[PDB]
Formats: sequence, structure tokens, C-alpha cells
Amino acid sequence: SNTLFDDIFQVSEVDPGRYNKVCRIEAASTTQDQCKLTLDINVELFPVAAQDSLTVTIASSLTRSWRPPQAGDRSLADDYDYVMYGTAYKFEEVSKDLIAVYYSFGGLLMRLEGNYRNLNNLKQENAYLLIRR
Amino acid sequence: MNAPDRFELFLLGEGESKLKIDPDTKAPNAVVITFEKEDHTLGNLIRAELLNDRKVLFAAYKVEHPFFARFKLRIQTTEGYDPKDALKNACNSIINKLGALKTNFETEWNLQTL
Amino acid sequence: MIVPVRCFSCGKVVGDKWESYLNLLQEDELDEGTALSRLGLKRYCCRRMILTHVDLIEKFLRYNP
Amino acid sequence: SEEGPQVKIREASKDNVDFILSNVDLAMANSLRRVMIAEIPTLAIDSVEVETNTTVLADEFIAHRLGLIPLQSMDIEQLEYSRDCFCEDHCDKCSVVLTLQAFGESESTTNVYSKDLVIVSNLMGRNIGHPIIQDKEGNGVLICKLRKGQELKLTCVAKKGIAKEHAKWGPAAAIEFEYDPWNKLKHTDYWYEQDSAKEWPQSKNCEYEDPPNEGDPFDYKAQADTFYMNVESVGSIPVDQVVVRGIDTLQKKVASILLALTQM
Amino acid sequence: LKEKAIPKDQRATTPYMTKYERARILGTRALQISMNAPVFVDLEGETDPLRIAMKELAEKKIPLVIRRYLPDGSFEDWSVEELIVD
Amino acid sequence: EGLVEYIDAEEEESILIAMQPEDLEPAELDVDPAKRIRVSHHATTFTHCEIHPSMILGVAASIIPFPDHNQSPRNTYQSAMGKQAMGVFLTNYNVRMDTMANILYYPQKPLGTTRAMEYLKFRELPAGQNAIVAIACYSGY
Amino acid sequence: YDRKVPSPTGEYVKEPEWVLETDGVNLSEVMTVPGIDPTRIYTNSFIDIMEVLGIEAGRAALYKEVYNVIASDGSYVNYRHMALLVDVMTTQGGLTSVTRHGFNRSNTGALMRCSFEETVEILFEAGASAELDDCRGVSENVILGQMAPIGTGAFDVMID
Amino acid sequence: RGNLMGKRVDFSARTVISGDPNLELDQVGVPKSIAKTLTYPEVVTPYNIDRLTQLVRNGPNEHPGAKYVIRDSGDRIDLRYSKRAGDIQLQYGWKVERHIMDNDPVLFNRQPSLHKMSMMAHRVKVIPYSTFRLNLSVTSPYNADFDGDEMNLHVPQSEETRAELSQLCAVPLQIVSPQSNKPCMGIVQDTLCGIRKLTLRDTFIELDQVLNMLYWVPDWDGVIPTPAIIKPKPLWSGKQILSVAIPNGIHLQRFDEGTTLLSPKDNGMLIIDGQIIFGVVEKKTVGSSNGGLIHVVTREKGPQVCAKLFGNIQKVVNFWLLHNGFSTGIGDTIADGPTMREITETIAEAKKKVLDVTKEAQANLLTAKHGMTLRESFEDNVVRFLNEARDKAGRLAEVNLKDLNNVKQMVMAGSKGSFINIAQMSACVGQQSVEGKRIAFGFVDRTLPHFSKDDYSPESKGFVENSYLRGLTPQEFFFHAMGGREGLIDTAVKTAETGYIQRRLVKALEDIMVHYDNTTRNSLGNVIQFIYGEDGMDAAHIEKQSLDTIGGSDAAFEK
Amino acid sequence: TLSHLRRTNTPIGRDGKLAKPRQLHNTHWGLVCPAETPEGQACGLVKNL
Amino acid sequence: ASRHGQKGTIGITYRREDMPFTAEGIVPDLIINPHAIPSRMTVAHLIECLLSKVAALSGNEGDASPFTDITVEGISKLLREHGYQSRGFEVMYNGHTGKKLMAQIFFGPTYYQRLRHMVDDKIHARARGPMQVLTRQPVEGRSRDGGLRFGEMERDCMIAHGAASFLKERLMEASDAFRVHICGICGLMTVIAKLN
Amino acid sequence: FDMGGYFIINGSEKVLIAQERSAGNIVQVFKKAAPSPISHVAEIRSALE
Amino acid sequence: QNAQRDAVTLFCCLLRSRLATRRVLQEYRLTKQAFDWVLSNIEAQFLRSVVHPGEMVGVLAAQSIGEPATQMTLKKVTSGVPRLKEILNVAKNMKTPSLTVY
RNA sequence: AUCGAGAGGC
Ligand SMILES: [Mg+2]
Ligand SMILES: [Zn+2]
Ligand SMILES: [Zn+2]
Ligand SMILES: [Zn+2]
Repeated sequence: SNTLFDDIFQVSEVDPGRYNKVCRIEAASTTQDQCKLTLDINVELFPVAAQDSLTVTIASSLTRSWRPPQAGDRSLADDYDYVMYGTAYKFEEVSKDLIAVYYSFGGLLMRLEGNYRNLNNLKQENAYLLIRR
Repeated sequence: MNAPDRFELFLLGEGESKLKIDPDTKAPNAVVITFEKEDHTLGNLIRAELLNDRKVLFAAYKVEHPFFARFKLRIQTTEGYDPKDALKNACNSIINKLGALKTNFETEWNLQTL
Repeated sequence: MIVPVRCFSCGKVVGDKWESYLNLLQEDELDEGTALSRLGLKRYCCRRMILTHVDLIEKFLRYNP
Repeated sequence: SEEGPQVKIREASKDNVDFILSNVDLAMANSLRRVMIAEIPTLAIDSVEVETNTTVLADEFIAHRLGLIPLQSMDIEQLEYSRDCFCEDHCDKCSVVLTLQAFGESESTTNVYSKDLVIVSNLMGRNIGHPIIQDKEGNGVLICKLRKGQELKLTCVAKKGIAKEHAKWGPAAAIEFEYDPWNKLKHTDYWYEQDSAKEWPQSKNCEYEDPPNEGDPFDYKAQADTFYMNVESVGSIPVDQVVVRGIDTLQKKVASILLALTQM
Repeated sequence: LKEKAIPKDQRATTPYMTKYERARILGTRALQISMNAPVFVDLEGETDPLRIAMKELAEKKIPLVIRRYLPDGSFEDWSVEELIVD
Repeated sequence: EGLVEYIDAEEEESILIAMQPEDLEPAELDVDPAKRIRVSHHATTFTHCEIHPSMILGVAASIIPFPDHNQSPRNTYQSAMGKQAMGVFLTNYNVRMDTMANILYYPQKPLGTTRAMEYLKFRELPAGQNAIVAIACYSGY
Repeated sequence: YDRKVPSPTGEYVKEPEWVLETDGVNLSEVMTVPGIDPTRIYTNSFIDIMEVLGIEAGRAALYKEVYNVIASDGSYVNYRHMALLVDVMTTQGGLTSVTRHGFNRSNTGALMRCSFEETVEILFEAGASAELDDCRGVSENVILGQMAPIGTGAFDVMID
Repeated sequence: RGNLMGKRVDFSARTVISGDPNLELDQVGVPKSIAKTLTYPEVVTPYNIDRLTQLVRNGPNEHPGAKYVIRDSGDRIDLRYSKRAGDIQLQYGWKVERHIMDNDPVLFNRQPSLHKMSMMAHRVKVIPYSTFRLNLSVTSPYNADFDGDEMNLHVPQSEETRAELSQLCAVPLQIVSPQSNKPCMGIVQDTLCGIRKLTLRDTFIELDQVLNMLYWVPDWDGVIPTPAIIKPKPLWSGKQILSVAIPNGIHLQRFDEGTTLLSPKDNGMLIIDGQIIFGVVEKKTVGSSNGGLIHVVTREKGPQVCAKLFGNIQKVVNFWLLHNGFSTGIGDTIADGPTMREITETIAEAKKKVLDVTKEAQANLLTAKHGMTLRESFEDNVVRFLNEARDKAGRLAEVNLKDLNNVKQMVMAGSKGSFINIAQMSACVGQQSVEGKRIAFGFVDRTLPHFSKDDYSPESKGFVENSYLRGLTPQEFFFHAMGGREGLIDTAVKTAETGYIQRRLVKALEDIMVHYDNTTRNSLGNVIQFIYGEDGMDAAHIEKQSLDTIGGSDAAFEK
Repeated sequence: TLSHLRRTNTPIGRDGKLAKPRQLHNTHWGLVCPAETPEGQACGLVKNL
Repeated sequence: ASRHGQKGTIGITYRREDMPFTAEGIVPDLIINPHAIPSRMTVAHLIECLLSKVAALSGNEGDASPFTDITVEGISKLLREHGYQSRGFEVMYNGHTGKKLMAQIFFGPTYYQRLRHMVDDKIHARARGPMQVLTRQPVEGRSRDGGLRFGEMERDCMIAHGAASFLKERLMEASDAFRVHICGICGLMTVIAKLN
Repeated sequence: FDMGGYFIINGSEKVLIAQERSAGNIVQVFKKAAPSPISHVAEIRSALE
Repeated sequence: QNAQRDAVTLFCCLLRSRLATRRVLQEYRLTKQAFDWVLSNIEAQFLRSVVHPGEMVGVLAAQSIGEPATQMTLKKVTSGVPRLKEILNVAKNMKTPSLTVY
């Protein structure tokens, strides 16, 4: 019920597309020039400038009907700035020991590639994304 | 020729209780109230006020046919919270806000000239 | 065939204004825009009730019996 | 003042009031204007007994005209619904009887204004059933026109009702209503050709709110809690009483809900 | 002709109940039930004769038999019991 | 006085009609982009000029506002429906005892008028009302 | 025409070819000309095809032409229906038209035939030839007000 | 043909139709008058005697009532004029001609009945007003419209008859038609435009609207889906909320042009177990399309599930739309200055090309290409040039349309509207034509008496460079009218010719029934086919699947 | 009433596929209304001046 | 209808409360679907809407005559001079909730017509009413309380469905059913039968 | 506003509809079909005025 | 049985193409129970897809052809409704007789 | 009942 992936990426290419409150942002890992990702981000809520550096995290928890935070008693698993919930629909075997995963957060897509997350991101409906400023 | 008498929009008839209450199925601590001879004027306000009570899990209303003056309000609360109490608290909060509105308006109107 | 009581759209009474309108056109020699403005008819929903009106009753009166 | 909603009147007149509603949720304001339109009761002709009609209009035409005539209803609360009262058809505690009889005497055309209505029934001392007259010349609404030789003799019976049953019982007309002149809420998406700013006219209510900073991001958690309204009354009930009676009618509806809950 | 039957083993018509014969059978039973005829199922709170016939079908307590005719005049009798419904 | 003439189909075979008297003005650019594109006539040997082109229409079609902005079948459809609109068909309706009559309570003259309406007496015996129309999706009814 | 054909590698590739389009039909003669392919030549006069290449070729070209009149309007009807139509036009000796002079002349009862056109003449011809109507056709029973041998009345129902 | 093959019948009704977004698919809105007018003979049994006594006592003048009672003797008992209409003693075996009530099976029809899908069984919903009401998504099989169309209703009179309606002629059964092997019903204009707007990636919904939509779906599990966005504000996506209408267990995969699995423009469609993954929902997904969502849910889940699906999609989308709003206006027909200028410069270049080819034809410098005359060559070239100009200006316009342009939105959803409509309304209406050619020389060597003789100019023979926005000049008006007349005549004539053709087809193949041995025969038993469709399958539940064996290199095939 | 008083019938046919008589002809300019005519059957045969 | 072939019936009646409204408080008398606009290309309807708006605001006439130099752009210049959006759009608020419509709405005066066709004059229904004399079939017409025709074009569809018994009922139990006596030798109804 | 132009027969108002015909005493030339034995025709419809 | 094999030939082609061993084990990853489930579902759906006896497929064909012909709307050949009328009524004198020579 | 005309929806 804990983290399944952790890394820090530098913003490379943010494009609005034909949308007005959503951008498609492609970024790559920092200090590591082999793992990269693309993701749909609501810029109205959480803006994204160019060449930023945003901490990216994936969790598996923290079925049951959703309920809003009743009070501050609810201990969030998120000291971050932007959190979403989605489902993995494809695990792309790019090359020999080079894997990629495809997520959908209600239509906001994500593509992640590398091979230092293999043992974690299973074919689970359960998936949480977190971004720290 | 086929139109219903217009008073049927607000005028109950033949043992039509104003409120009918049914427990929801496959829904713990949830209930559906069929308001009779009422419209969006009441339902929208009751729901929007129920949305402020932090111990309400679910609250929504719907008018299944504009032909008829009636609507359905479904409420789900926390365990140990009879939703009728949530309905009552919401309604009473409504009435208190409305009384305060009336008093403040009368204040400003008597203060106003012309 | 005669001045409607109130505007269909909003409901502001206009039936009390016809005879004023005509006189505001003839007495004061105003144009229909300023004449409608002078009568507190600001919404065009009201304005078209009077501006597009045809007092056909004045013809119907001409039939004698 | 009293903790909760806040009112601040911008302008006030015999016929209309332009004010501001602060610290209110939207649904309340909306149900308030809905009630102000439909749920507040007044008095207007709901039956017509016609005796003679030599006019160029049919009877039902005239009856529909009469129903629309604004009648005084300041003390309407002291009058009961005919459906509620116990008389056979109508009484003095449930209904008001007007009478209208006019004849085409003069060679010139003879008008029939609302002032020509005569109140037959006993008022029992309440401001009720007086045809409203705001005309400068004192005449009412032009009901019909008569040639020399025509007459009209009828009896109107005015009862109590709300605009839901029929729009004749509408105490107000054209309630102006706006919130967020700057669309800071992002509640509507402006259609435009070149520049939404220069292509849409600024609201008059833009003065009463400060414009946003183009660099400031979207205030997502802010909600709508300030409203600009202008209530206009035909005259059957003064504006202040239109809004207050609508407030009390809304409260009375919620009260009926409470009582039915208790009976359950 | 005189006794133009078909032996029950050498039958090549569909073992499945066609929607047409199903609707005809349900209609016939709902007709029998519209009038006071006995019912061969524990009606678990059912009143409409159509639903009663449909449940008599699901439990295959309908003692009817289809007679499928072939263009030569030969025919095959099929009990509702052996007929498959899908 | 010889200022106007009667031309039938056969005789107009031998004539060259102008469209607008402006077609007779001489010519010797900076134009309004919003107006329609009218080609230069390139003809000079005129004998007649149309009185006004709008006169090519019938009684019914002259009721249609802006029929130059419509698919012509719509103009035909309307010209067939305008004969089905209610209104004051005569001022003496209360005297005539007709098998069927339909009269509009409060007829309105349209806010958009064809110049040909004046000679059709439409503003004096209208058949519709200036309804406040909203083009919108609202409950799907 | 940009027709497609298998590459020697196997995958289909577009190989265009010059084709000739005429303004008239004499199939029996044009067929026997050198330098053409006497196996792929085609006519829209499917009746000349029935004349030259036999009846089944006629069925095939008939279906092809109906298919083309449908697909010109972007529409699509499943194969079976056009197939049934074509077969009915072809199941007899040759090309039978859907007209009073085509299908309506068969031995298909007498009340069914009179129900289309030329009613009293069909009835007179039957009363003369002493025709015996089978009463197994649809329209026969429709006229007789009986349950016709249709999907529901395509059989009997009896007791166990 | 008028008293035996077709005749007037009892237990019939007919009136105007309108649409109800809050009616079920198989439901039909029956006015209360008609329900009080039509009867069904119900036999008295222990199961109904209480309800039937209550109906008789309720009386014929108010619904649910009854009109006649039939004793064992066989004497009719009129409940309007009878002493004993109050103290009725129903004995088993009697017949109460009860009123038409809710969930009764009725046959519903719209002429011309070109279809089995034109006469369909419906479930009765008695409604107050005077119009027949039906679900929008049942218009296409009837080809109905709410512009004054009228529809007919027939009422069965025996239990087997009701059975034949409910089990064969029911609406959900006829969703997939054997004609065209696809669904004949789909999501239509309002719901279509709304389901597009809703499922945009830019479309997020707040909590209150989400809960109202959730409750709006009738067969809802009652479990709030986890929101898409959580941290700054708990938000859902139009996709996420709409997915609650789709039953779990549904997979739908479709790829459009440039449909990466990242789908940067939300193309295609990927729906996994009653929840959609990516793709803007539009006509291709939810129309009456082959291999669409309706095809799937009808095949996998079944007819009734798909009918409820119609209902739920409509209710959610109609709610969202009603609180979202949509309009058209003329601002959606204006292209900006530079676009209009490029359009008119394109019209000018086309006029110059026509002038050049005309002068070339005048100098007798044409090449006589085989099979056609000089004049035929000339006309083909000029018609081609003008059509190219109209299409190029129309594309010039559609390029300049923004995404907020509601005409473009209705086109994108597929609700209504086509490219040519845009082109003609804002760019250029085009060349008018009669009998396949340009405007002919009705007068001697001219089209109008405002033209010099022998003028083959573009506009002189019916070219309209002005748009419906700009306005047609009087000659343009007259030529356009001349063409529209041909159009109306072609419609009015094709209608009658098609009616004849259809009647003859039907009367020819009427007796063709698949017998129990699969041999397709006729009344005489003469075989028409040995296997129906040559494969003996029903035309429904047949789908366009690919044959991976054909095509591809033998290398990839082997691999 | 006006449109009825300016109506013309063309009796050359009631039922038939006649395209030439029905179509709007160049000579009708200024004399017959281009658009005002019945729909469906007898379209273009019945004209208004 | 309007004056541009835009015909249609009333589907629902809404009181002013449930109606959408502008900040000025103005309410539609009529609401028509945007989907009837683009398929017919009746631009004149919308130009009429715009012109009527500017005329009602100006108290002048609308020169909707054809073949004029009146442009949409000049109309819009006028309308904006009167303080409204030049293309005729208006921010409108939902009537049920009161939250702004995300779409601004085309909204204004437009001439509409009440056509001679009305439902209570079309409505008909019949169950075992009067019969004709010769055929013994239901009489023709609503004004005689007759039955609708079950034409062969519909019998075709009933056959394609396969509903045999419904078809026989429509053909016998709902019209001109009759019973005759025939001789087992001469197959003609020439039998004289005293049933009593 | 009445415009006249109608008759009053037995109470009911009647209108005479303009009847369209081709003019007589004018010479028209008409080609004949391909299977026609004759090629062209000149026709004039002689009518006594 | 020959007619049976003939009727099912093409669908069996599709079957073998799709249930090819290397495909079943590499493109899909079917297990044993999952494979037998595919088999049962295929056979069931097949048997359900067989046309039902009693079907009046003739009227169905006629209607399925006539309806979309009612929407048959308006570069050298007679097409649409005139062509269809030429086809059904056997038209010896067709308006656009052509010959396509390869 | 016959005949005629006009209109509605495709
Ligand atoms: Mg229609
Ligand atoms: Zn107004
Ligand atoms: Zn009383
Ligand atoms: Zn005998």
C-alpha cells in the first residue's frame, strides 16, 4: 500500500493543443538521460512553465465509494501539489529490458519509459499520480 | 383537451402525502424522498444546503418528468446519522438564513429613501 | 386587435400606454424610439408589444350595428 | 447586522429596486427569484359573468383581458383561497366582486379604462381589489372601445392565486439577475471572433467589483457569493413586499416540509 | 398421405426452438392461462399470463409439441421438452 | 407620356433590360467587403430598366424577408405555408358567416418588412407575432 | 484503372492498367477480338451477357449492377437480399422481370397473381382454365382471412 | 387491393407525434384520451378479479377504467348507460374490455411503411397531453420528425397477439436490422452534440453536478467513482462520469487517422469494461454505425440492456447539456477579413481561368480530345473549374472556423451539417444546374434579357460567387430558383417511382420463406436457394471482420 | 386570398413524369413567381403571377 | 413556423421560472433547436432575428427587403451601438439552477406564424365503432369516427416480422369478419340454413 | 381591404383560375424520334379568333 | 454434409486464421480453460446466428432494397432510380449501354 | 354513397 515509483523530471516540451485548460507535457528524467515520460496536465489548476523541475511519484493507495475529506482528520498521503487517479491500459515492451507503461486519468493520458520501475507497476486499476512543485 | 388542471402543480390530491420515504437498495445509510407538488425551487435549495453539512456523503435531486410537479431527493450520510436529521438541519439553516435576509432587507429598505 | 394588457415575455403592463404613445408621436412629434423610451419601456420584449401593434379595433368600430 | 446574508440597496423606487445580495449561495438566490415569479399570491379576476356585449370583441377576449388587470393585493393575506373557504361558490372572505357597465353614448368613440370598474362586494376594511393605476391621466388599462350604440354589462369575480396556475397572478415582471461580471468563476466560455474583451460589452456591475490581474492564476476554489438583482413590480404589490413575501413564501414551503416530516 | 410420419431418430430439423415457435407457444399458453386452466409452476408472485408461460418454459413444464412440416408434406414432431431454447 | 412600356415574353426577346438605373451611370477600388459581388454589366445598348427586381416575386414570396439569403426550396416551402398562417383575413369577419374562420387575438406587424408589403397591406392585416426566439439546447424537448 | 494485384513477394500492390469504355454493346463480336482479355471483359447490358455467357453469368452481372446502383448512393444492403432478388429473377429459365409481364405470369396460384395487377383478367383466365388455387400462398390466406403459413403459422401445435 | 389485401380496422388510433427525452426506447407516450378510448378484452381470473372489479367500478369516463363487460351468455354490458354499473358481480370466465394501461404492448407505425422497422411494438406510457411521444433514438427506423408528422397505433386483442408483438415486433429486438447488418437506431442530434462536448479532455465537472448526474442514471450501483483530479480540487472528467452509463464487460477499440496509443488529439476510442480510456465520443462511436457501441452492447449484453443504455446515455448527456447550453447564431457563419479576401481572390482566379479557356476556344485552338465535341470539352472544363473554385473557397472557409464555432461543432459531432453547407453559407453557394447542364439559353442566345446574346460568362449561365451570408443578386436568385425547382420535381417524382418499385418488389418476393430444411422456397415449393444467403445465417448478428490470411507478404505470413 | 386570385393551372397533365413543363423556364422572369408553387404532385404546373 | 420553411410543433410548455433568462430578465417566448439551422441553410431566419432586435431597440422598421445594400456588418454595428453583442449573442442563465450557460445564446425577436394544423383537430381513436354498409368494414374518416387503414404496405411489414395471428386479427377480428355455410359438394355459399 | 375579382354563387365565393394553354396560329417545328419514319414536322394550330 | 461444409467453409477459414497455434500462444496468451471457453462461446454464437425457419426473407429482401432506394438522391452513366427501373423492368433499350474492355 | 378541388408528412 506504498509508493511504486519515484523520480524527478525536467520539463522539456509543453503544448496546449486545441484545448484551453489542459496541456500535453513531455519531460525526461533528471541526472538520468534514459527514462522519459509524457502526460496530460490541467494547467488551470496546476500551471506548468517550460524547463521546470517537478517531482513525480506513483502510488498504489492512500471498490469503496468515494467520500470527500470530512475534516482535517483525514491524513492525506500527499504533501504534493497535484494528484490524480487513473488506470494502466498498456505495458509497452519497447526493447530488450526497456519497458513503457500507459495510464489514463479520466482521459488525461500518460506514457512512461525506462526499466527501473519493472518490479512495481502491475496491471492494476489502482494507480495514483502525485506531483510536487 | 388533454391538459391537466393547472392546480395539480401544487395541490395534492387523493391521499398524496407530501413526503414519501424509501430506503435505498444496495446503499448503506441512504434514502430516497419523493417530494410531491414541488419543483426545482425547493429541491435545488435543499440539495445545495445539504452539500455544506460535512457529514453528508451523497445528496442529489432529479425531476423524472417536467409533465409532473414532483421530484426525487436521494441522501446518504455517515453511519449513525439518520438522514432525516440532515434534511431537518439543512431546512432549518435555510429558514434561519431566510429570516436574516428578510430582516437585513427591511433594515436597508427603511433606511432607503424614495 | 387591441392593445394587449402586458408584454407576453416579461409581463410589464402596457395596456395603459397606447393612447400616450400615439400622442407622444403626434403631440410632441417624437420618433418611436424616444417615444418608447419615455414610457419606461426599456426591454425590447416590451417595446415590440407597442411598436408592432395594429389597432384593428378602430376598423371594427366602423361597422355600424 | 444579522449574521448571514447581506443586502445593500443600490436604488429604490415605487416600481423597482436594484440591490446586491452578499454572502449567499447561488441556489438560494435562484429559488428566491423563482418564488418571486411564481409562488407569491395575489388577487385577479378568475370568473366573469357577462350580461350584454354589443362590442366588436368576443366575450372571452374581454374576459382574458380582465384577468390580466392588476388589482390591489397589499392585504391579500387576510383574504382566503376560495378552494379553502367554506362558502357555496364565493363569499366576502374569499372573493371580491367588481362590476363593469358602460354605454356608447357620445358620437365620438368611447374608451373603457380599468378605472371604470366598480367594487360591489364588502371589503371589510382591507387594501384589496382596487384596480392599480399608474397612468398619469388617471385612466387604467384600455379594456375595450365602443361605438355610439354599443354597451357592455358584466360582473367580474376576483379570487386569490399564484402565477403557477396562471400568469395573471404574477406580482412582478422582469427580474434582472447577474453574478460575477468578470467571469472570474469561469462559468461561461465567451464566443468571439477576435477579442472576447472588445467584442462583449462590459456589464454595468463591473464597477462594483475589482478586475483581476492577468498574471494571477485561476482562483479555482472561489465560489459565487455576490449577486446583482433588480426586482420590478407591476404594482399589485409594492416592490419591498414582493421580495419580502417571496422570502416568507420560500420559508413557508420549507416549513411545510418540516411539518410533513414531523407527521411522518 | 396415409401416415407420413418420420422416425424420431432420423430427424434433421433444428434441435433449437425458433423464435417464431417460441412466441407461438408462449402465446398459446398465455391464452390457456387467460382462461382458468391449471398452472404447472409455483408462481413466485407472478400474475401476468405471459410471465407465467415464460416461467413454465424455463422449467419446461409446457406439455405441447411442435409439428414442423417439410415441403414434401413430411413432418417431424418435437416435444417442447427436447427443444433447446437460446 | 411614353416613360414606361408593357413588354411581354415575346417582345423582350428583342430588348436589353438594365437592372438598376445605376447601370446607366458612367465609370471612370476601395469597396465595402461586406456587400455582395455585383459584376460590371459590360453592356451599353440598353432599351429598358427593371422597375425593381424584387417585383419578380409573387404575393406570398414578397412576404419572405431576405429571400436572397435562403436555399430557394425554403422560399417555396414558406410561400406554401404563409397561406396557412392565422390572422385577420378581413375586417368584416364578425359579419361574414363563413364555414370556418380563424382570427389571431393580438396580431403584430413584423419587425422585418419587405418594401412590397406596403402594397400587400400586410402591416394592416398581419398573420404572425414577433415572438422572442432563443436558439438553444434546453432539456432536449 | 488503378487495380490491385499480388506482388511476386506476395503482398498486394496497385498496378494500373489501361481499359476501354465504349458507347454501345455487341458482346458476341467484341469478345472475339485479338489483344483483349476475353475473360475479364464486362457489360452493363446484363441481358447480352445472359445471351452470350449463359444464365449464371447473367445472375452475376445482374447482382453486380444492382450492387453498383446501391453503392453509388454510399448505401449498403447485405448480400443475401439482392441475392434473393437476383435469384428470383433467374431461378426460372432466364431473365424474369418484376412487372405484370414478368413474375405475374407464373403458375403461382390465382389469388396471389390477381392481387398485383390485371386482377379481373387473371380471374377470368383462371375460371376458364379451371385453375385450382393451392391456398398455400400468403395472399390466398390473407384474402381468406386465415392464419397464413408464416413464421408463426409455419407449423401446427398439438398435445403430448 | 382496398378491402381484402388492406382495410380499415377497429382498435386503431392516430395523432401528431413529439419527442420525450424522459421516455424509454420501447416506451410510447399515449394521450389519456386514446387510452380511455381503446380497450383490451381481459378474462377474469383469481389473479385479476380484484384489479378488474376496481377498474369496472372506476368506470369508463376516468382511467384506468373499463367500458364493456361480457357475460357467459354473451350479452354485452355497457358501463356508460346501465343501472348496475356500480354493483357488478364479476364471474370467472367473463370478459372486461379494460382500458389501455401502462406497459401494454401496442403496434406503432408511421407511413410510408417501407420497413419491418416501421411497424414496431412499444410499451404503453399513458401521458397527460394530446401528442404521441417517443424516444428520439426511435426516429430513424420510422423516418419521423416533429414538424407535424402523425403516427398510428394498433392494439392486440388476444394473448397470443400480445405475445407476437412483445416477443417478435418489440423495439429492442429490431435494433440491429437484417437490412445492412447493423443497428438502425443510434444516439441523435442533441444527445450527440452533447456527448461530444462532454467527452472533451478540456471538460471537467465539479462535485454537485457529478452527484446529480450519478443519480440521473437509473440502474446505478450507488458508488461514487474516484475522481480523476484530486489535489487542488476533486474533479471528474466527462469521460469518467459518462462511463457509468456503459455496462461493465464492454471492450471497444477503434483507431482513426494518426491514432497513437497516446492519441494526442483524443482520436479513436478505447473502452475497457464499462469505462472509457481515451477518445472523444462522437457519431462513429455511438451512432447507428456498424461495429459501434450499440452493435456491441446488443450482441454481448442483449436488447434490453442496450435499450436501458439508450435511456441512460440520453439522461446524463441531456442533463449535462441543459446545464451547459448550446446555440448557433450567425456569428458562426462569418469568416474573418483575410479569409473572405482570399475567397474572393480565388473566385477571381477561377473567373480568369474560365475567360482564358473561353478565348482559347474562340481562336479555334482547342485540341479535339477523342470521343467528345469542342463544346463538350469547353463545358466540362468550365464546370470543373467552377466546382474546384467553390470547393477551394469552402475549404478556405472551414480552415478559418474556430473550435468554438457551433456549426463546426455540430459537424464534428455528426449531429447535422456538412462541409457543403458551410461552403454555401459563408464562402460561395456554387454553380446551378438543370438536367445536368448549366443554365440553358431560354431566350434567344441568352439566359436573361439583361444579357448580351452569346454570353457564355460564368454568371451569365448560373454561377453564384456570392454566399448566402453575402446575398444573391437577382439573376443569381433566379438561376438558383430555377435549379431548386428541378430539385423539388426530382424529389416529388422519385417518391412515386420508388413507391411503385418497392410495391412490385414486395409483391414479387412476398411468398419467399426459409423452410425447416433451410431451402429458400415459395408457395409452390420451387426452390429459390438451397442455403439462405448461401450460408444459411440470419442477416443480423453478422459483422465485418477481417481475414488476416489474405494480404501481407508471404514473409510476414510465415513469420 | 390574394395568392388564390392570382393562380394559374396548366392542365396538360395530372399524373406523369413530365420534367419539362414543370421546370422554371427563363421566360417566366418577371411574369410568374419563381418560388411560389405547390409541393409534391402538380409542382410547377400550378403557378402564381 | 417562421417565414423560412422552419416549421415544427410544440413539444413542451415551460413557465417563466424554468425558462432560461438573460441578466436583463428577458425570457424566450420560443426555443428552437440549433440542429434545424445548418442542414437547411436558412440564413435569412437569423438575419431576420438580428434585424428585428435592432429595430425593436431603435423603434424603426426592418428593411428586410431583398436586393438591398443592407449587410450583416452594418446591422451588427448598429446593435453594438445599442450596447449588445454585435452578432446577437447574449449571456443566459439556467432557469432551474441559475448558473450561467457556458455557451452564449442567439436570442431575439423573430416573426412566427400559427399554422392551421392543431392536435385536437387531428386526434382520432376508435374501438368497434360504425361500419360501412356494403363491405361491412369500418367507415372512412375521423368525422365519422372510422378506423385507420391497415394498408397492404403495412401487411407487408407485419409479414416480415412474422406475426401471423396479429395479421389475421387485424384482418378478421378487427374488420368485416363473417361466417358462411357452404355445401360439401358445390363449394359455394348457396346453403339455406335455418339456425333456429 | 377586399380586392374583388370573385363571384358569389349560392352564397359561396368562387374564383376562376387562369387556364394555361399554348397559343394558336403560331408555327412550331418539331424533330421526330429516331424510330420515326418521318424526320421533322411543322405544325400550326389554326384557330378561328 | 457437402452442402454443410460448403456453407461453413469461409467462416472456418476465418476460424483457422484466428485460432492458429502460434497466434493462440503468442499473440493471445490463452490458458486451457480460457481456450475451451472461447470454443464454447464460438459454437453457441454460431448456432444462435443461424437463420430461423419460418423467416419470410422475401419481403425482407424487397423492403431492404426499396427503403434505401427511397433516399436515392441525384459522370456519364445512367445511375440511381432510373438505372434501377431499367434493371427491374428488363430494359432492352437501356439509356447508357457500355462495354468495359480489358 | 358518387365525383371534384385544396391541404399535411416523407
Ligand atoms: Mg417532416
Ligand atoms: Zn416585456
Ligand atoms: Zn368564501
Ligand atoms: Zn351443392
